[PDB]
Amino acid sequence: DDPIISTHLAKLYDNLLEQNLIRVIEPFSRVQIEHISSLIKLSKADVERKLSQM
Amino acid sequence: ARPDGADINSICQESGMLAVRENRYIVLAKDFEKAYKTVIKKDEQEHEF
Amino acid sequence: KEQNGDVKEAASILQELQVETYGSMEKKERVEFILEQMRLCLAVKDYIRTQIISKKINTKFFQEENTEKLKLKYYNLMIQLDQHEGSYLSICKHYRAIYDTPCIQAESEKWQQALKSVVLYVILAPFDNEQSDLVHRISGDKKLEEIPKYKDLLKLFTTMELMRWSTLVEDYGMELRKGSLESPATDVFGSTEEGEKRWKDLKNRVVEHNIRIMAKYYTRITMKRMAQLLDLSVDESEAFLSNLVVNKTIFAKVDRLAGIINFQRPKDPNNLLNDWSQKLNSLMSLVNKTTHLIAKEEMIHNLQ
Repeated sequence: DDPIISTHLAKLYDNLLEQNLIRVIEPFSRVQIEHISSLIKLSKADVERKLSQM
Repeated sequence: ARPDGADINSICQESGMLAVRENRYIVLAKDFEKAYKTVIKKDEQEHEF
Repeated sequence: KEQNGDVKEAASILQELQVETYGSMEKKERVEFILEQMRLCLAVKDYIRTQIISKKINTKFFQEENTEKLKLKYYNLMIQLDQHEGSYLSICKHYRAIYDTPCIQAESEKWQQALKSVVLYVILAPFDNEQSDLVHRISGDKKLEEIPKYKDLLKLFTTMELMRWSTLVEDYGMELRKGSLESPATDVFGSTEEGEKRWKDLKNRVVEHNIRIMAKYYTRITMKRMAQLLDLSVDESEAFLSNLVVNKTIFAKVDRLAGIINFQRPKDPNNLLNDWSQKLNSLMSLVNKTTHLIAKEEMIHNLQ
């Protein structure tokens, strides 16, 4: 019954990106971009341009 | 829907602080009645005419 | 007692708990009864059930000395609320209430489990001033230093005693090998789902308090040699770094770009402030030098 499928859980996981970005970057400033994103389970798939945009 | 904001203050006063006379948290629907009998109930409940 | 009770009779006594405390203006039996179901709610084996009946318990307090020792009878249960499974630190007076009973007595082994419970619990408790300050506030006992294990863990309150963990495992596994007061051991390491968990949180202790103590020579330290100087493995050190670093109660900076990084302080990003302090205060110390140089040289020249 979702009114819009362009924004509903999209924005949720959007927020969750940086919400998960403040858990891999929460420990320290500098980090390997791989194991920092082994938590997000994608070391280079979308973490790269997402964090860039951030 | 029963004609028994300023009273709600004294409503909760009576009901809650008598449950605290009972000395427990859980507030009952009877507690409404406890707050609906000590009030401006003078001449219940219709001028009749 | 028909069936020695069950969930049905647990619900019975519980429904008969909070109804009469005011129809029964009771000081002692109400106390000794609001605890009566502490089993029927702990034999229920539900942490939050016991915590609900304890939320009930909070209504009754100043329980201290109902009779001369009615609290030496209830506090066993009061601490039994969180005795073997409870929080490692909220046991401040909980894991203290055990000392007074054979302190009121003159016991030897029961007083020894009293002692090695009033002390061997805070090592489970997370780091804090209270634990640290109190365990030496309470220092001054006479029956307590009679335990090599108490002495061993009390020494741990400085330099962390970054000791080979198996050596301490000896020191506190031979407690179970005591041809003397051993109830300390059973209260500590005669347990399995928490006593062995006590060994685990003791690993937590050694690693995190070593992180504390070693904060001096840092800014240069390797992930490998970290474990080498940690009495624990590297990926063991990896998980330890991970937990202490997401806890991040301290601010370090680390990266596997080299792995040679450290449980650091802010890593000195500061401007002249460093130089300011140094130059100013040092030069000041030097004027102080001069101003007492004249004095003390004159003094040693007095006779001449």
